[PDB]
Amino acid sequence: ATTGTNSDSDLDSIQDEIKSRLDEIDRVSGQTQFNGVNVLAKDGSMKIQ
Amino acid sequence: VGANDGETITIDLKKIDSDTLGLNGFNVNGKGTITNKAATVSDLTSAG
Repeated sequence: ATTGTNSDSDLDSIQDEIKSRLDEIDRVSGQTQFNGVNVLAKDGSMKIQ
Repeated sequence: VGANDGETITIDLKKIDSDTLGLNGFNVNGKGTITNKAATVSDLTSAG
């Protein structure tokens, strides 16, 4: 996208794809779950005996 | 041209037409137009 040959419509399409993939990143982070625990949605720690 | 920021090559373009090459009133036979000018306040003051 950063090249200057692209026009406004091309930039709009590329940014639409970028926004979709950012939404996918957020969705995967939110929905990834193990045993009812959101592993990627918290900044905590886990203790194993 | 590269994969990092600011790593580009610039192509300069020019406005090419009659205006930027002159040739406006080429006037080989002596009949043509000039589209003289637009007046201003300095011109009005000079005219009086």
